[PDB]
Amino acid sequence: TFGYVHGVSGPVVTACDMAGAAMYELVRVGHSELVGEIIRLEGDMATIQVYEETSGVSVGDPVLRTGKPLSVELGPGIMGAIFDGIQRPLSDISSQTQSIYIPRGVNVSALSRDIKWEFIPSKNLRVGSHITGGDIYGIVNENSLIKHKIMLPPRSRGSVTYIAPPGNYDASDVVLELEFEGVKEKLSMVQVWPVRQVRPVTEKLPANHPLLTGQRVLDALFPCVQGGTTAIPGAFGCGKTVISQSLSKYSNSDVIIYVGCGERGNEMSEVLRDFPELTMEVDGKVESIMKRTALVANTSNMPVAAREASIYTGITLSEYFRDMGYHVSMMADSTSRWAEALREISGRLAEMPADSGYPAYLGARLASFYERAGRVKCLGNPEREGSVSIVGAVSPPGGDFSDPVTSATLGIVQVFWGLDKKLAQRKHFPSVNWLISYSKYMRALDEYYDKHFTEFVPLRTKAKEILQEEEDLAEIVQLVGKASLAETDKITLEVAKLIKDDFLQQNGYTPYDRFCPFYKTVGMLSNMISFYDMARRAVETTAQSDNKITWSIIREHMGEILYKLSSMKFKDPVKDGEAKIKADYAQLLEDMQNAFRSLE
Amino acid sequence: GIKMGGLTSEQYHSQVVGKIGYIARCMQTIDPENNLKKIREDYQDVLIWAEKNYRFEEILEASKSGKCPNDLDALSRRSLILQELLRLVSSISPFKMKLDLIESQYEKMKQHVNLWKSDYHVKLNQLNQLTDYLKNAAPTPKNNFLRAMTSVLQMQIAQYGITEDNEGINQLFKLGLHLLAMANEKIDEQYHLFKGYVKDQPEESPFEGILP
Amino acid sequence: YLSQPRLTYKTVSGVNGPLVILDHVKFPRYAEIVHLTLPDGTKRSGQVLEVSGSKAVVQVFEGTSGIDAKKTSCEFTGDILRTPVSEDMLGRVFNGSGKPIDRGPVVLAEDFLDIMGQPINPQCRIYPEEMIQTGISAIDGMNSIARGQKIPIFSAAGLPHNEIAAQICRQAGLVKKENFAIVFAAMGVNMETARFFKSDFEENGSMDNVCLFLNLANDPTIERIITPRLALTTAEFLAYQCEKHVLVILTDMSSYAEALREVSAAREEVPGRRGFPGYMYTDLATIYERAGRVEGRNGSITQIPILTMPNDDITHPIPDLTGYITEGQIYVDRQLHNRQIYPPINVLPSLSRLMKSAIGEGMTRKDHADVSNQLYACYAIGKDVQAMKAVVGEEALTSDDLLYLEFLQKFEKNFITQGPYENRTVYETLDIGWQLLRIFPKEMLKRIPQSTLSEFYPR
Amino acid sequence: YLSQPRLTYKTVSGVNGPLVILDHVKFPRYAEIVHLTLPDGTKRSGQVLEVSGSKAVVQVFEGTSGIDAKKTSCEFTGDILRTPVSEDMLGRVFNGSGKPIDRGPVVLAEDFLDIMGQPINPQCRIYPEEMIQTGISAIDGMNSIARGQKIPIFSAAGLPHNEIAAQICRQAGLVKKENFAIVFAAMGVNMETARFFKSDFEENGSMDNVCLFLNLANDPTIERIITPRLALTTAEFLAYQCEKHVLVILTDMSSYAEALREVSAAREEVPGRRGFPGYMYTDLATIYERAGRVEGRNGSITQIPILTMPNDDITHPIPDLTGYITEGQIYVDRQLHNRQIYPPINVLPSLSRLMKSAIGEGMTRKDHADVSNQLYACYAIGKDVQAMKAVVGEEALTSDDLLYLEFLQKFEKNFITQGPYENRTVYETLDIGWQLLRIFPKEMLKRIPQSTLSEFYPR
Amino acid sequence: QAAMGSQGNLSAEVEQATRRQVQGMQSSQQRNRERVLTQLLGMVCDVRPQVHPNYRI
Amino acid sequence: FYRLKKIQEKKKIIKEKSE
Amino acid sequence: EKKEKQIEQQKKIQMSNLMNQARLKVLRARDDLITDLLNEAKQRLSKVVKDTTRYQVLLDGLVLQGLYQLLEPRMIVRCRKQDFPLVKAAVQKAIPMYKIATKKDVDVQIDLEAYLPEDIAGGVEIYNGDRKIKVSNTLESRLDLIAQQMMPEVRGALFGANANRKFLD
Amino acid sequence: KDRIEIFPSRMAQTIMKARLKGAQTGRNLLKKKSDALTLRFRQILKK
Repeated sequence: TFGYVHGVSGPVVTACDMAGAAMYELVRVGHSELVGEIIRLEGDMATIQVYEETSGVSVGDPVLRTGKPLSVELGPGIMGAIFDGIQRPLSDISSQTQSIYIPRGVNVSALSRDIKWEFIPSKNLRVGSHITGGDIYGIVNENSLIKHKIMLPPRSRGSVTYIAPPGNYDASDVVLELEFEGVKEKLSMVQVWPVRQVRPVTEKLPANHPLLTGQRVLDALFPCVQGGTTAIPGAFGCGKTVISQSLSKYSNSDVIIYVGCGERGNEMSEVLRDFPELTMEVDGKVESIMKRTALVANTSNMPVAAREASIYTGITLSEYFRDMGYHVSMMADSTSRWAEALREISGRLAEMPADSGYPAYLGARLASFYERAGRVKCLGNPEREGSVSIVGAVSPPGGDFSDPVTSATLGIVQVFWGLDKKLAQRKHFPSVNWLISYSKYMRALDEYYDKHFTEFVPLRTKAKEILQEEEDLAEIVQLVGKASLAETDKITLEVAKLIKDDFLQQNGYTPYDRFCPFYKTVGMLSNMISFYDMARRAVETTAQSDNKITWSIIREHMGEILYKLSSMKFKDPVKDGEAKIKADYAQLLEDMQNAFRSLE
Repeated sequence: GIKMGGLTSEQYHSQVVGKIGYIARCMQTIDPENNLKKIREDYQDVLIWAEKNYRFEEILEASKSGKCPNDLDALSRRSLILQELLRLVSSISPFKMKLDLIESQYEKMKQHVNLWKSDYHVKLNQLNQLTDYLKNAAPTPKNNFLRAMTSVLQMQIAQYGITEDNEGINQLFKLGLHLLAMANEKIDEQYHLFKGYVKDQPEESPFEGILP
Repeated sequence: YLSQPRLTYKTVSGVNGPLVILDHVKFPRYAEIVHLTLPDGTKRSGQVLEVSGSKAVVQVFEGTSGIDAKKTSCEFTGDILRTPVSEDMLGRVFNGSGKPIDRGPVVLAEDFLDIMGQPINPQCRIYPEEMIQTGISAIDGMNSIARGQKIPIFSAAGLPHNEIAAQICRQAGLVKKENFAIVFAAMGVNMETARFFKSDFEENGSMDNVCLFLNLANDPTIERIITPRLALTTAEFLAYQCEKHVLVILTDMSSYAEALREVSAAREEVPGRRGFPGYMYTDLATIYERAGRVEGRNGSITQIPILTMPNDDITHPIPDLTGYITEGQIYVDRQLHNRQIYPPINVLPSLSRLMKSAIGEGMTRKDHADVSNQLYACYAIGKDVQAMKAVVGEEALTSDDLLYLEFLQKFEKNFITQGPYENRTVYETLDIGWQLLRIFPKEMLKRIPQSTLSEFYPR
Repeated sequence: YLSQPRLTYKTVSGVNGPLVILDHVKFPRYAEIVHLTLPDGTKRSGQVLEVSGSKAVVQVFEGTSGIDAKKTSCEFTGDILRTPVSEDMLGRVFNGSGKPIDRGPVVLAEDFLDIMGQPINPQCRIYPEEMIQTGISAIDGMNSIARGQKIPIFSAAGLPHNEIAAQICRQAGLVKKENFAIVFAAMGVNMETARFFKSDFEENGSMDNVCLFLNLANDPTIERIITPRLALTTAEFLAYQCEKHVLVILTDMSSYAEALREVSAAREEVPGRRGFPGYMYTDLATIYERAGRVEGRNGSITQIPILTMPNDDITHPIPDLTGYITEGQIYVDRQLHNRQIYPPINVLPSLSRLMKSAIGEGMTRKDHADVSNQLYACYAIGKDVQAMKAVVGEEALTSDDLLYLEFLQKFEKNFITQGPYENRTVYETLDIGWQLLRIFPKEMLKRIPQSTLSEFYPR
Repeated sequence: QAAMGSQGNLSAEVEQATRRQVQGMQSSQQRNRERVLTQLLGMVCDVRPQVHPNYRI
Repeated sequence: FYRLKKIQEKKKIIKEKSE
Repeated sequence: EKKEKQIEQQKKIQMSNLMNQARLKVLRARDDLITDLLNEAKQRLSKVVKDTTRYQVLLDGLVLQGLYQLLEPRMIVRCRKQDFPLVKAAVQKAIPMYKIATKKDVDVQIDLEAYLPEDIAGGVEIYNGDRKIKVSNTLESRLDLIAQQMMPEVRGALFGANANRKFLD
Repeated sequence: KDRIEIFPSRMAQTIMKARLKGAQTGRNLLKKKSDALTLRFRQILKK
């Protein structure tokens, strides 16, 4: 299984006596076991792309051939760990060496083999039964949150010949044995899957269930759905932290994966430092987010193969849990950083460049990336379902949208949560641009909204109409000063402000506003829009002659109603239950209608 | 590359063999005494392949040749219904359900257009959330209240089922889940919440004969 | 037929990108298909794009990941990719490789046709002289569609070009006052887009006359440059051997161009613009020109090669080279979409190169050509007036300019705006044209002769 | 240690520009260091760039003139370039190769480190906290440097980027609300400037805490590439092994980038964007990212790369690729220089992303953040008012506008203008800020909370 | 409810026409199956060895 | 870039022929 | 009314779905008929192989045919052991002819260690010297090789010609 | 018309960037002139 190094021209190593090798196989070059891949082959010689520095590699050094191509190791212990872009545990490398550096040629198994995991068989299987790919034959108890379900690896099937009894097993033992056509396969708790291969599913389903984030903006106006794909701009002043924390802390997904592609060292530290300190209430207990999270960390000075592969390593980990029936939410910190890594590799391979210097296949790679997300029907007899969402960020050089990476991304993702810096400078958070942002899942979610809430859809339609009109009136206001202006337009302007202030704006550093349940979000909007309609009618039905209602009359007459509307965001769901908050909102609705009634 | 749905030729027929073996396992697991005659008949075409040693390969050939009911979508729906029935009786395992109610609940599921998205499915998911939590729970007022309330909930489901909507069971679901999500630090609220249940329950001794 | 046994080789010389190079091959044939098996049993196929002596270069469709050098087993079929075709392919769903994906059987061939096809003898090609009624005023009036014409929709990411194509599939008839077999090549698209069309075809009740070819974003990029040929090859069978009128729709042709560009880079071919092969035009003509009627046979092929314009750049090689080959374009834009106008079809940069013969006396109404030309003049001028007024202000305009702003405003909301299910006749479209033209006095309608104005304008 | 006798070869296959191609070399290593002896007794150094079997290809550091293919001998060391490091080398001046040029002894090593090193394991990276004051108000009270960030100085050619760099070396240190060192590397520096750095550092007593590397414009271009690696190799030893804080200043990275392009050409690599290697991105990250804080140790490394913008275009790959992977920018302007302002740093386009953590109570002073934000707004407004004055005149201005003009004039004269030998600590810089802010009445200082104003504003 | 009944019974008809079509197809091919086997088998049994047309010398 | 790539490939081809 | 039209649309989709599945069902049945024929052909070929007086003649052709396709100086003939006496004769009578048709001396050996699977109906496979080039001329390979090309004629022969096809281009 | 029609070059790129900066400065300076006139206009109209 060994060959020899024939020569080194830099990061490219030529091997000889390596006839039995496949393209995009893996090799460990030299006595330090440098990680690389075989790209070009000719005769019994192979051209190896080495990820790490090749200094010191000699002619005649050994090359160890590894049968599996670039793959992700999947099994118990994946949760709570931080990995390199090519699946190297950074928390073990720094702890098994006492070093601060990643050793050159470091060879630490992705999942430690010194942990005795608590494994319980399904208790439904027997020796002699039939099992197929995707079937679950036992569960490992990792922590209080996520059960780590052990599936039969895809592309395997047969008759069960041995089932391990319940007990403590490590990742190097044998848990299940199966025989197919006389061939016996011994399986442990860990499966290996090529990172560039898409894990099969029974069927790909439409995404209909909302992604229940905790923000009023980026939900009511711009919905995301479980299994959907969105993009978020990543600029210093955009306030992207709000989405990252809100999505990772309170989301209705089961597993969070955060993927770095190749960011600044200090930025990777900020993510690695923040995440372990995040908590959420679960069963009344406060649990660390890292018990249901996995993170892949890549800085700009990591091997380019890892920075390019990081994005696919993340989604492979995501699909692994998708196949368990979990809802997984993956964030790519910067897909622009990935695209940069990809261009570098194309350059190293002396490929002809295309648009703005990027590889000709940039679009094909992004399209196949996002296509892997979605709600699916899982493999295996348990007839379980799950999904993967992608909320990858884009950060093109210069902030322009002409860069092929951002342009291609926007043509692929169905939701764009366009953020702005001006809003952050104004201290308005979340920093959502509103006019640029869009969601193309509004139709897909109409069935859910109609079934469970009914009035939500006309409310979000009116809300966008009010906000857009507020923008449309901007030129009239600038040239007029609200003097030569219709009273109906004054309602639009002042109510639109009310919406911007006491609905779309949310203060995540307050205990009452940490998370806004949907029923509260629609409650708040319903009363504001109901006010809008009542104010429009109060003016319009009396605007003929003699005795008319104006905004000055409405504002002065029922100022307590405008105050009560602004106060609605303070209804803390932790102390005031669903019935109490709805009851108080119902009282405002009645008081509001009566306030206008007193004017007619 | 026949790529039937998300599966290739070999994977498609492998998943069919798996689902058939699974139904046979579920049927013997749910009804080891073969009492549920009407339900078994609905699966005879897949149970006829059970209790034979095909070493996977001979039943796999039967699927490729077309001797088995190898329609993947029909098996998916029919398998889901059976395992959802297993969840119904399994999640209330401390209590026995009447055979007539098991068949009644089965028929109501079989008639459903899309069982996965039904209120029946959701109610079972909430029940399993509450019964899985208690599997490894420390003694404490909250967990004693949830355990006592869960035993009543399981007792009632064993008698009424889930598809036959009942205000009593629905109210108990809400109270149990609301307690479960309640902060562990707060004692007075969970005490008042439990006491509310005990005094509002129509009977005088809600737990007498339910728990030890 | 080919009676001699095919040879199997384990003589792979080396692998370089997507190309597997074999040596020691007996009498290599150019553009023959090779089937290869990987050490793990995976089967893949490719085509010989070059032969030299005992060597041959095979481009593998599925890809070259996992291809070995010692254990790889290849066999040469001995012919070119000739594909099975039959009439009963309508109602079937295939992948981009020509295999069924609807759980039905493989194709029970009536014959085998060369995927490369043959050029139609221009002496027997018959000029199109029949109009298709699309029901869309923006098309039927100012850019008519002939039966056998090639008209792509130039669009941009996020615009409803899929809805327009779907609409055309249902309400496309004739103006002779008819069931088209539709072949839909879904390449480089996501599941939801392919499911959108498949569902719409069933909703329309026409699925028994629809043949689908799917090659999704997660499918190999090399198969994406045979899918159009598979669709068109089937269309040729139906149209020219079974005299069935066929409508062939190719989804974002830009995924074809990108798949082609990748192959061009891999083979180090001479680039033209934006990295695309210098022969991109010739390759596109091979795909596009498989259209039109043939004298003496009652079939036809009509194409709608919809394509996405990268960054809305109308001069990008993809729309540019297409514009040179096809008989014009429908072209949608964002300026109409951003105002909730559907269909968002912008007539100004559009044209139909067969319109001059498919309209007028004996075809639709004798004033058709005159109405269209004047509407183009009025629409373009209204746009010119906005370009001026944006700087000089409304007070700088005279009555001669305000008329074009009134026309432009009424034109877009009355003529272009319709809705996904608004099916207008060609005669209704012209009547609407006149209603807009009657905004101006006769003297300003300078593209229309008085021999037409005197009859139609007074009404 | 190896303790293996070295092999010296007299077998030379040929010589091609800077490269010498050897033959019959036993188990050669890539990046191996060798020494050449010419017929005249002259010795040269070189490094092996390619080893294809027994055909080792070595790039000679010095010129290859005088080398034959018959007598020149090549001694192999059996190892790669490893730099002797110690604490004692601080206070020494070295050339690009690591040799002393200050008439002192060769470094008596405490260890040998591979100058390429390894990336720092992100799991042990600590987010930047405290501040390292530079002594220059324009970059202490406006865009301070956090103890662990990497913030570049972008300048056009001809601006005094070297004079500021020298001033930072003389003045920089800890806030002091003995463990601070500076490592300074100049790449491609001309003789007149190299003297400036050496003499200015020695004369002002700063040398005790400076490790100076000078790579002159006429020095080997390959040595210019390792120079920044030797500087960081020392910085890593001093910072992480000797528990101290190291400021690393890499001057004229643009000259490095040009040397890198030369090495790429030597390898016959096809140039990438604007002639630069396709791997320029990772090469800059390899240098830049060897900095920051680490868990469990009290040392730190910061960087201030200094880059000349070709044609003063920030879009150029050199400042673009740098800024894309650094945290903010200082940005030296030309208008301020032509107006005879020193330092000529423009505060409006500059940014320090870590300033939010660098400053505040317990690190500098309570009011630091508030003074910076208000000064920035006041300068931005003053520039806006100045633009207005040029159009409407002085008589058209109101009192508030005049206050902003007074601030603008005194801000540049008192706060930004400093002189090369006046060291303004962070507390003096803030006090100067307040002197300018007290121009305005309290009600116009909208960005400073009333609590801050009541504490600091009066007196 | 009337529609569901009417729509449910339609498949029985689709199924009845399909069953007839399948039996008719089987009946038809039974008249040629033997002739086709003879023709196909003869083509297999007749080897016809040949040297590649481009073989030189 | 295209021309330079072909130049580098032609040089490699010439070198192989000389060996 | 609009929902009813959608309810009618739902009814038509169910009918559309039913007709599409019926079409696929009958198509699958048609493919089973083609498979039964091909499996019968395999059994008929086996019966022919059992007849020494025709199988030896078949082998004579099969061995020589493969030799012309490889045109190698060294041949290895692989067969199932049961048929070795006849393959031996097929080679002996094939070489005098090969040396005349190609004017090239070929060293043809039979592999006595490696054999074809016992479940192969009959025929031989021939390898070149280094076993990198092989020709497969067994009965199963020939049946599919021809049957896949003759299928258009079988389609008509069993089920009738397509009345809608007028031209053969 | 649509472009200034200067042949593509690095020199043209530099000129266009300088020309763009000039145009942007002129836009802002004239906008400030307009705003000053508008206030007085509104000042004088108020008077």
